[PDB]
Amino acid sequence: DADLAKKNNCIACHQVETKVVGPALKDIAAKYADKDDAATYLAGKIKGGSSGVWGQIPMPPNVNVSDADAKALADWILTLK
Ligand code: HEC
Repeated sequence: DADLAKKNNCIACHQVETKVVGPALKDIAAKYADKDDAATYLAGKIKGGSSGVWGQIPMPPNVNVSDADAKALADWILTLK
């Protein structure tokens, strides 16, 4: 899989097992979006950006993509296992 997050930017710094700027996807998803529907929870951090939640560089305010194309991603993020 992997295509929308790459077509936009999510993957630009979020791989599946490895990471470049921030944390990888297999983790960001298994880190907080691995319990309940955190997808709706952490949805506040994705756009809220991060500063000292991980340790990497501070990510800018990027939610997912645009209107719906953005949500279509949050789905593939909860199914990266
Ligand atoms: C490089 C320019 C990035 C792109 C493109 C995207 N993200 Fe990112 N993200 C990046 C970094 C360096 C970090 C770590 C910040 C830190 O605290 O050290 C992150 C982190 C996240 C997180 C974690 C939020 C948290 O739990 O505090 C999420 C949920 C996240 N990023 C989501 C996300 C999405 C959905 C992106 C595509 C729209 C995306 N990121 C792109 C760097 C980069």
